[PDB]
Amino acid sequence: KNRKYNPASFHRFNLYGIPTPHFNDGRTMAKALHWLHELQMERGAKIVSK
Amino acid sequence: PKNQSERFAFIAEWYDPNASLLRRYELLFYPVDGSVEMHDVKNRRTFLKRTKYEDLRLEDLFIGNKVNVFSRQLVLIDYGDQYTARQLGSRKEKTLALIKPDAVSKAGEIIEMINKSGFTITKLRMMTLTRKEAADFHVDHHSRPFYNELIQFITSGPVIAMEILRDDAICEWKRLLGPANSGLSRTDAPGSIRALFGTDGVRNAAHGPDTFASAAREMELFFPSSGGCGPANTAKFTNCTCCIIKPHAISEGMLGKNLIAIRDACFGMSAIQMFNLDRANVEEFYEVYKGVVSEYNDMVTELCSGPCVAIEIQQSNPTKTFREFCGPADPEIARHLRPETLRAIFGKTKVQNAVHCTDLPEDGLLEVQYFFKILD
Amino acid sequence: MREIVHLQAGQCGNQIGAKFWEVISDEHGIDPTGTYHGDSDLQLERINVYYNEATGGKYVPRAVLVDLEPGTMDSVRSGPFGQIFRPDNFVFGQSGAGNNWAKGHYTEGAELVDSVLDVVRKEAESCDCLQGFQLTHSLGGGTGSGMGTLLISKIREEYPDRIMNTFSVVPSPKVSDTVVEPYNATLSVHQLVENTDETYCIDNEALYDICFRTLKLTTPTYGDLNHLVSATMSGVTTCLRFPGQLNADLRKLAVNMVPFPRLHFFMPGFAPLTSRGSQQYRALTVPELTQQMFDAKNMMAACDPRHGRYLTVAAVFRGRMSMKEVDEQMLNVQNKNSSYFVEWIPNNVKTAVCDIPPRGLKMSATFIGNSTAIQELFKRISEQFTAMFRRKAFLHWYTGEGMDEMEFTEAESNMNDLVSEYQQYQDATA
Amino acid sequence: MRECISIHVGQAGVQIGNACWELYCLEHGIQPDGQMPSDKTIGGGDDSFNTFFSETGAGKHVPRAVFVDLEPTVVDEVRTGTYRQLFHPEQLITGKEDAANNYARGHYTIGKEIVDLVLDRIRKLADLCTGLQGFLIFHSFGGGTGSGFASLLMERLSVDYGKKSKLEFAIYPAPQVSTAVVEPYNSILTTHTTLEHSDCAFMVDNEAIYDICRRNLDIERPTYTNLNRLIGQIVSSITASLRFDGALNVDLTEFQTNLVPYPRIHFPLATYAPVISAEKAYHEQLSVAEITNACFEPANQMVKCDPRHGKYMACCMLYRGDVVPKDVNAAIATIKTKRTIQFVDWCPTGFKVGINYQPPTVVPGGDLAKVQRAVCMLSNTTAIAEAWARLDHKFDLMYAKRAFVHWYVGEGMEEGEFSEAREDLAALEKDYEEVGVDSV
Amino acid sequence: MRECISIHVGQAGVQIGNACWELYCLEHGIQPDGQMPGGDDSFNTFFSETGAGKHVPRAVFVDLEPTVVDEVRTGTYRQLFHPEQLITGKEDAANNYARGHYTIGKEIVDLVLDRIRKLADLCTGLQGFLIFHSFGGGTGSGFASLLMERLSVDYGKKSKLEFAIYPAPQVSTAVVEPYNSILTTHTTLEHSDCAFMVDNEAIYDICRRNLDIERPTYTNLNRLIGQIVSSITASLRFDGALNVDLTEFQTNLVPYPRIHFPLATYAPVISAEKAYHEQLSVAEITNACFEPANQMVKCDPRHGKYMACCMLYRGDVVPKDVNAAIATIKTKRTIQFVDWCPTGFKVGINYQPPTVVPGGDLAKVQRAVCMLSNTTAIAEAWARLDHKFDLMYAKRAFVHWYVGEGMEEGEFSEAREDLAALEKDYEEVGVDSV
Ligand SMILES: Nc1nc2c(ncn2[C@@H]2O[C@H](COP(=O)(O)OP(=O)(O)OP(=O)(O)O)[C@@H](O)[C@H]2O)c(=O)[nH]1
Ligand SMILES: Nc1nc2c(ncn2[C@@H]2O[C@H](COP(=O)(O)OP(=O)(O)OP(=O)(O)O)[C@@H](O)[C@H]2O)c(=O)[nH]1
Ligand SMILES: Nc1nc2c(ncn2[C@@H]2O[C@H](COP(=O)(O)OP(=O)(O)O)[C@@H](O)[C@H]2O)c(=O)[nH]1
Ligand SMILES: [Mg+2]
Ligand SMILES: [Mg+2]
Repeated sequence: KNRKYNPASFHRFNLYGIPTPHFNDGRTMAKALHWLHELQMERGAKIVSK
Repeated sequence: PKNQSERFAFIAEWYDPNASLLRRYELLFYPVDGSVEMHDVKNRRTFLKRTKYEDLRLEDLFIGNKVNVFSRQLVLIDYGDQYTARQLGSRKEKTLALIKPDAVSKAGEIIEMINKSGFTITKLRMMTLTRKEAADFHVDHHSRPFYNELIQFITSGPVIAMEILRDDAICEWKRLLGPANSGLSRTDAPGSIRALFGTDGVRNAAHGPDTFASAAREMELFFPSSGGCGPANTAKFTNCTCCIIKPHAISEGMLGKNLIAIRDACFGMSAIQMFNLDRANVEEFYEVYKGVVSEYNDMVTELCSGPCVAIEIQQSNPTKTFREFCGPADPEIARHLRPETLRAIFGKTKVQNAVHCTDLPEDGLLEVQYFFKILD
Repeated sequence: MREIVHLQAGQCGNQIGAKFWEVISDEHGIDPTGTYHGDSDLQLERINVYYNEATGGKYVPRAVLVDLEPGTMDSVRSGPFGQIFRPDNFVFGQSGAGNNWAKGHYTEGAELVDSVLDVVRKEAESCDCLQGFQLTHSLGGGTGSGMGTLLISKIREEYPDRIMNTFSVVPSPKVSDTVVEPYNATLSVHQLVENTDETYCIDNEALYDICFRTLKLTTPTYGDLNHLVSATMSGVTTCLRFPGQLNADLRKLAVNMVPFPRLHFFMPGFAPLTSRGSQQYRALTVPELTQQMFDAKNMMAACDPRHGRYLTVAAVFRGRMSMKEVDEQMLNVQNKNSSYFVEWIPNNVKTAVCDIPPRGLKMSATFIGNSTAIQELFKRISEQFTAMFRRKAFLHWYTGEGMDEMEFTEAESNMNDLVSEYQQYQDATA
Repeated sequence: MRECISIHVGQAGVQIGNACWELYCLEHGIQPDGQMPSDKTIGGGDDSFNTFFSETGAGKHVPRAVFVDLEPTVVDEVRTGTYRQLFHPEQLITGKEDAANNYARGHYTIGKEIVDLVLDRIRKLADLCTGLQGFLIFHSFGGGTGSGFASLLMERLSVDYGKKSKLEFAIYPAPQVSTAVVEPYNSILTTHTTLEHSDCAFMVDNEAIYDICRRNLDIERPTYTNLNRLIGQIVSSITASLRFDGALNVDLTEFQTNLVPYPRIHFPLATYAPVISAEKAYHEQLSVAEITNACFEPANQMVKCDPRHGKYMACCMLYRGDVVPKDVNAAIATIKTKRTIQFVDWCPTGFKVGINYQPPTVVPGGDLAKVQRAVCMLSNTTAIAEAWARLDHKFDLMYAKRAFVHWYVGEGMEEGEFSEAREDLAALEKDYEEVGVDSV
Repeated sequence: MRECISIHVGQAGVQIGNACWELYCLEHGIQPDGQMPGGDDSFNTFFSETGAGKHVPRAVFVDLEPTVVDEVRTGTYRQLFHPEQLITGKEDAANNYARGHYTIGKEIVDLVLDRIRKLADLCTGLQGFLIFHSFGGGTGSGFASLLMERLSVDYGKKSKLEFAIYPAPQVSTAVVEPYNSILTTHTTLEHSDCAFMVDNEAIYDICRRNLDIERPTYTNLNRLIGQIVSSITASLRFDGALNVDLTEFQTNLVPYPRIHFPLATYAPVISAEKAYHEQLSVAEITNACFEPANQMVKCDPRHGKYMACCMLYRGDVVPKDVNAAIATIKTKRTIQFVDWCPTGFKVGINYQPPTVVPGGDLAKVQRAVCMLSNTTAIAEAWARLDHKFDLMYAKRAFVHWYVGEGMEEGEFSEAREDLAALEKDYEEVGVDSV
């Protein structure tokens, strides 16, 4: 059936589903095992009160 | 993925030092997700998966580029297919950008104006052309009048030489120049190089190539593909220190801005040239930094990751310490205490400081020599 | 002196082993190309445990990847650090076992074992003195769970004195992906208990919980399990490649982990697992470390230790500390948790401390323990294995391969033999 | 390296092959000529096409398929079709005269003329391939060619290659609708063939396809092309693990050992999800748990049966596309935590999970929308017994009067084999009854 | 998180759903396509987001005659709803509870149950099933009754709020309707947690007297119904100082299991011409809440005693003026509470003011209020209904349709006995122990 939906939104080739960006290899949990305080010091030094 | 959509390919070359043979490989790029692939050519296997490589971008996809792919310095030598040639690189072209000696002080402004108009600099060096080299440029002008005047002006200062790559570069670079007569250029439009800083037609800022056939003549005159560098470097190895504009600052288009911030600081700019050195040359230069700093290889990686510009800073002004003008090594402490330092004005992450400068005063001449005598 | 070869069998063993060679090579600063690209001197001293020197300073992994399906090789050859490997260590066949233990153990495995054994013989001879062997496989496959046990069976006869260690992946009843998974397991465990110095049981489902709750990743993949075990894999060997305030090696643990030769199954642990949010509120100290080892939301096994009393406990710590509290919290955790430790063994805990931290982190630790909790993981296996076997279900491939009915009855007897004396070791008086 | 050869028999096989090889050429990027696109001959280190095509000297790739029939028309339309140059003219094998719905005709008189030619051609293709995995034989139980010639071809193929695996896709006569009345006789007689000389059979009835495409795809007036696209999608989902890479690669031997409990029980049921048009996938978000539930809805089965009346002995999941093993484990736990789905006492673990990276493609002018994730389901359950029960009933109501027996007798087949095949099918039914019996 | 599914039954249900969903999309900002151009995921209680970012409602329109649902399919929100949410049956019950409960419903029972199954699977932690029907219509009686019967065992604990149009005491658009109303009451007795009996006639009187509209239509009443359900669910939809979920007001409105029949009231219902020169405040709107001329059920609460009160302010309201209002209301002899509830009040606070649809009737007013009053003044309407049913049933008129359908005849007497016992129970509540 032709439901006659909006011409500028519906089509057949556009992908209709929930993008779950997930990355199969070791990157995400590599950066997770990378503790952030070492990340901050690699970014640069930090400073606190006298 | 689905092995579909845009999947352009180039022909890679890698010098394997252990095997001591040049190996050619199939380089693959997927612009839809920015992912990379690579397969073996002769062995008929797969060299590298479809993994994304954010270090490799669409801006790096051109012939004669030194990209870094999984720590492999790759030079792309050929379009891997027909369809890569038609879409990626049909009309991108390379044209010379000489700046005549009058506007060499305005270079940091002009290079900024070059970057804003989308041009990408690939070759960069200041030169002192001989009279015979100058006559070789003006061969088309030998019959035409004012030949001696045109020769006499051009071999009277340290001529700037650039090569700019962009789509329709020859037409755009000539369009950015404006009319050759500088007085006419202001009446036409001040938004040109020859109008903002130009004075007369003889002393216009630039005289870029006109046609493809004319371009190919002059490009080999300045930047020889044969390796026989004609005009010698303008490097006076006297009371000098060297400054390396790191590749991360190059890509973000701060090259002209850093040059501006040096010239107004009353520092002499005797010598500036671009060197696309590899990792082995990086290790030799940073050999002193090996071990003292806890991030030697990260410091190594950045220099060879992209194109860098080395500048010989002449020592001048009543206050000469360019070492402090760069300031503290970490930009954050530079931002916190001494914001007037370049590593705070142009600061970034700790590694991505604005420039590298000599630390020990004695090492100034040695680092100048390594970058402008042997590598040059 | 102390050299380890890294045998690699099956698809499960390959990805874990491949991602492992990734993990250490940053800890030693070795490039995909394979040259030395580290900074410190210590970062390049003891590469000889895992790497073999080559001409010009090239370093090669000491591993033999084995699979019946050549496709997993192509998945391995072409990764990030894919080409670092030896072009002749890949020994592979044309047909897979299809998760069928007998085909890997008997039918197709008998032809590929010889080509693998020569390669390991060459690498065994290449180093002057081997400390031990290292091999990763799942117990629910047919290649690693199958032929791999045959590989271990032969190699003990060849080299009896060295150490054999394996990171066996154990199937979980709650999430199971093979209809004949317990059949392969009950045939494999009998191969193990006869021939292994030590074994760590790793369950995917425990990693599924750890990823979901401790780290709180929205969409974990199969790289989460491989990276977490690989970091654990590197932790147990850091005191070898690297000097510490208190030294240890595999045999130091091996003498002290195994009170009787039959009990060699262990549960792995890793202390600094914290979600990205949790990093904001945490002052890096050793008291929360021992807290994070001993809470069993950290075990990578699917057996709660509150059900089964702890026999022997070991925690190797990575990083530079002092130890007056790591002996105190040692003593602290033992005294007040009296009921969960065996009584005929006081001072149940053994420690190692290595001065060098991991990359990307200040403090780290790896926990291994022998406990009665593992007996829950075997008696659950008999609960489904007996269900299939009482009807002779899914039997006709194993029978059609040429073996009898007795081999299954012998495996369950030894499986029941293990847990019964294990149950005896739970119920004994000092 | 993996290669599987297609042996399509009869009109059903030929049309199925048309759809399937269209899908494969679209999947890999091959034009109807049989080349690479010239301007983008990228290709590279992946020879995923190798399992279905083979290179030649001219840089052209030929499918490893034989289309064999005894009536010229069905293959002549292919020889005049758009894929005329895709195939080798000797690969397309035709007979002068067909069997005309006669098992004895396709098995004893007309087939024997071209037996040797078909055997020589499959021998040549097997010689071209290096490491062979299996045969995919496509036919129907209705047509005389598709029953008898397939029967004898496989009878000789077993002794030719005893060990190579043999997957059998075939079309069952529907319970109520039918295009034949003599067909239950042929369907009874091929039971011995598909029982003794196979490793896995995938019977499909048209009527369930009718129901599904009018239920979800909203095609009130579909056709054999619409069936064939779906069936080819099933085949692509099965073979995509062999074709491309995956996180959990599963081969034909793997799903074989995880679907068949006993040597006489090799009849799993196929299921696909999501089969939906683009209008409907617009408003529904599709995810792994819900598509898994769609795999277990009894009204989404390719077979006119109720699996709730029976018990599952085995289930094989083939997830494909952007899928995550964590929601896979959540979905399988959710499915196990139900009472309506029963499992026999001797499979407390009853699943074989395969995971694949690339999502399926769609053909222009088809019925299926393009979605990022899809799943195929292969369920060995005991609810299929009632289909052969009704077939035995129908055969018996013929056989009490010996209707249409004179055709087979004049063709030259000894009458008692009808009764013998009935006894064999009855014994198969009793074996399924023993399977359903649980020792509580 | 929080979520409610809408299960509109019959023509009354589908029209109420039309108005309510129009008001919902205008409330949250949904374009008619479904795409977004206090609280972040405030739509998540009624919407399940797609991968593209579109938002789909959580409702299933069910009907036994496609002509109506068909106007929705031909409506602008054809881009909003999804077609298998819109379920239709070939032949209607034709004001026959018999047909709607035994003969025609069983064809679509399984389909609608499966659709609720899939929608509840989209739901993660479910809060409510809100259902709508009428006590006159055959389908809206029988199909709703059997649907609720199944839903009782398919969701044992889940709150199932019931909204129903009752036959008005004077104006009756049907003659067979008392039989269906008598029969349906067994389901709303044994299978509901709370029911919202409302007659059209009082709504007509209120909109005439206050909104100055001399010629209303179903849209006019339906907008007020949508406003009432919006006020009920806004505490769940957005943050408030004192949020009120469904479980709280069920806990605090039902004294005994047999007693779950509140009365709805909403204030102010005022046109802009009448609303410019009226300053509004909490005391005034609270006083308007208890005037018997603004009650949407044709009964006087002054003839009974309140057992429970559920105040729901909305807009610019402050707890101290709430306490002042509650003081003035408790200091009044006309309003009577039962002797066993000296404290009888629930106050909900909500930040955002009620929205106004263009082309509506209510003026954009900075503050509004809803009332759920549980009083014993509601048995009298059922007394009139039982009198009408008795003067029907003494003759056995129209019985033949139901009998030829095939229901047993004594169920009429059984339901009448149930209603009599219900009214006697309410008399027991009305009795005071003084
Ligand atoms: N799914 C599907 N089934 C088909 C198709 N064409 C024919 N069939 C089935 O095949 C049966 C008859 O066999 P055919 O393939 O048409 O012809 P045949 O196999 O050559 O047998 P003969 O006609 O006797 O020579 C019918 O009962 C159909 O159910 C098709 O295109 N798709
Ligand atoms: N307030 C209000 N009442 C309505 C509306 N639509 C229908 N009704 C009431 O519903 C009763 C009849 O039921 P309908 O909604 O017309 O249809 P039904 O409930 O499905 O019953 P059938 O007509 O037999 O199918 C009438 O007495 C009306 O008072 C509406 O839009 N607003
Ligand atoms: N931890 C981990 N387990 C894996 C990985 N890949 C596969 N597996 C497990 O291995 C099992 C399948 O093993 P299989 O390939 O049949 O083993 P093989 O027969 O030895 O090749 C699955 O149940 C997975 O849980 C991985 O990368 N990491
Ligand atoms: Mg035919
Ligand atoms: Mg109606």
